[PDB]
Amino acid sequence: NKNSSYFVEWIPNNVKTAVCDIPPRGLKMSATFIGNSTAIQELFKRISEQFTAMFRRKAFLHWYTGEGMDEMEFTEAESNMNDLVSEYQQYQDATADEQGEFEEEGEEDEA
Amino acid sequence: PDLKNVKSKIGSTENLKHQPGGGKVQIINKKLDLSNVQSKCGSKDNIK
Repeated sequence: NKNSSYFVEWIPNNVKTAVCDIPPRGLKMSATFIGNSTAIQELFKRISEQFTAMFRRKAFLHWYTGEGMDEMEFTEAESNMNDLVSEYQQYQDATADEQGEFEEEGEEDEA
Repeated sequence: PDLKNVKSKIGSTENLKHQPGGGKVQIINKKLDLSNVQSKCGSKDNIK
């Protein structure tokens, strides 16, 4: 209620709650947090740009191929993380605003 | 008593043309060829 601006509003409540009876040894009460803020795009966006800028001059690869790795597989993993990055970027700021199952019909004249 | 102007015996007669002169040296060397060169530590295809 204090903010919706940092919560995904098209998931009506983003929250899963639980309350166990027993605290950790030497403590009175506690909580564990596990979250997914779309901010996490930056992580992977770092990794897949840092990858691509070394790969664009083939640096270090000789050590990789030496264990018979395939040179095509770099291109594939970095492409897959660019799809994964794009996934957060498109679901960030995505619509709570509604759209209906209704098509264009030629039912009127011009006025 | 006239001796008839007696000549010497026997002198440096084999040296009368001698100096002697010097030979020549010119060293001077050829360039090696280093035109078989290319770098490997970059990219020529994956840059595209």
